[PDB]
Amino acid sequence: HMQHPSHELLKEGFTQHVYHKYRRRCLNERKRLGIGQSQEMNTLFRFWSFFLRDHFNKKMYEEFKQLALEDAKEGYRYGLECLFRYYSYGLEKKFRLDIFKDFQEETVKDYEAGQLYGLEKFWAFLKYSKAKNLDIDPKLQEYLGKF
Ligand SMILES: CN1CN([C@@H]2O[C@H](COP(=O)(O)OP(=O)(O)OP(=O)(O)O)[C@@H](O)[C@H]2O)c2nc(N)[nH]c(=O)c21
Repeated sequence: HMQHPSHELLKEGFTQHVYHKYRRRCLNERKRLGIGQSQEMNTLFRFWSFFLRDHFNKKMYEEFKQLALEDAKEGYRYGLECLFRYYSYGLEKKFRLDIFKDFQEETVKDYEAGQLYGLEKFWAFLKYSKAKNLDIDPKLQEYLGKF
């Protein structure tokens, strides 16, 4: 009875009706309380991080990425941490060429912002994934070399 919506939606479990109401409440809280001030919004970031690993959808991924980056620019990094976990674990489970390009792009940005959370997640993807013949950004290769 006390199931959080994100827990219900992540069960083998997702319906549009439950997700619509949940997403709307989270976004409304982010708008009212402010970026980085809503713990409900944090549960939505976490939901996306896991849900997209098994049920990718382009528009949901794009919203996740956009809001995670907006939060991170203001200094609130949980969304982006969730996004890097999605990249590293999600692309290991099923490689996606377009999403991998985004993974490289956001890792480069994160490293150039003086963070290493993203770079470690990219390194981890390379250590765990069976993907071969990756076309890795030569600047990212330099960053990984020092890691
Ligand atoms: C199980 N893990 C762990 N991991 C990433 O790998 C990095 C190092 O964590 P770890 O591999 O769990 O350390 P590990 O040596 O296994 O733990 P321990 O030394 O206690 O035995 C973390 O950035 C973490 O997010 C992973 N990354 C991907 N893509 N897939 C995975 O299954 C895993």
